[PDB]
Amino acid sequence: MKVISLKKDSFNKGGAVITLLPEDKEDLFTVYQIVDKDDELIFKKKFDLVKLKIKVISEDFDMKDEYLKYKGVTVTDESGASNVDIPVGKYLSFTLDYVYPFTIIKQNFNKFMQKLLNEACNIEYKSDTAAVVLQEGIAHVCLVTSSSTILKQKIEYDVLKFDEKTEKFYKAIYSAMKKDLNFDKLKTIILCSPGFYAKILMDKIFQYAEEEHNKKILDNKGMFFIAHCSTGYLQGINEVLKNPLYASKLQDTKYSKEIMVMDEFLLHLNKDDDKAWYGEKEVVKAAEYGAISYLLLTDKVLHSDNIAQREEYLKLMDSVESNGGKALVLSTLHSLGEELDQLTGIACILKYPLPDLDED
Repeated sequence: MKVISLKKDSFNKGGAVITLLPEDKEDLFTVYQIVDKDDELIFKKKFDLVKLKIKVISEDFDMKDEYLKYKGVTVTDESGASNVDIPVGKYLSFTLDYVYPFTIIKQNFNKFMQKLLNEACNIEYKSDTAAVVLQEGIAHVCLVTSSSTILKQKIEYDVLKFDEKTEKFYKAIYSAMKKDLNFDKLKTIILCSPGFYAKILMDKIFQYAEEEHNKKILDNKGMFFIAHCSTGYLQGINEVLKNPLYASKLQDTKYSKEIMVMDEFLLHLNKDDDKAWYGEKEVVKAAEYGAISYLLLTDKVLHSDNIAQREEYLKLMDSVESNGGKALVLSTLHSLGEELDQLTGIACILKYPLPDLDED
């Protein structure tokens, strides 16, 4: 994502004018979480490219197809900056492309949407993925984009045997990781190699973490994924990424924390624990007692038509976290989010049982 400019208001806290350029399919999903019914879009269409402007009435979104089309009606522009000689009220659609920026004009831009919009501009963390590709005597610490990979540091210098040389290797590779990698932003870390190196590196990183009591790693073994590839050079990473035997596992690391929380949530729910609830009413109540350890929301529910509800939900996240809980957003592009959606899109795990939250 590229943001060209972004102007907010004085008198209207939700007001913004955003000019941006989506660059890949993930950007299409970001955009989708921002544009609301009744926002206006100014865009270029070739049907010579002219500037047109519509008020959004509905949309057509399909992740599979890299497809996002906004449908609305032309509005008047006495500016002459767009919709020149085109009549007010005309039906018009805008299918996003990766070539020309367009402009969103919104009244209800919120702090959550801005985060999303920003995270989508961060070019090396957009996909939350690092990798270390190893061979003997050479390891590359990397960040992975959806098109490239970024060499972030190079390290160089029977295989299962202890050596003074190889010990300084791994210890180096591991320090070049906590130095070059924001473990607080990453959800996947591929360790891959020919032979045993990736696995040895994995074991080492974990020795070292236990030693330093480094808890940002230890508390997150879920993000690590060891894989095989032919060589210790950058091409290896792409082998892993393109390899179908690693597809499900690649996803399971990225949603590792979500898999846990959902497991834990279903655990309580399937056990009449009173420590798990779903429904706006139940969760709103729960929050009132400061009892929520996990707040669960779908991304769908946070950019709904219901601005009151979506702001309630947004505060609810501030509330729960300020009270010592965690809040997470479940991708509705995947089964966990789909699942939560079936339970109204909002749910919670409580710190301690609370009965009759559904009773009035």
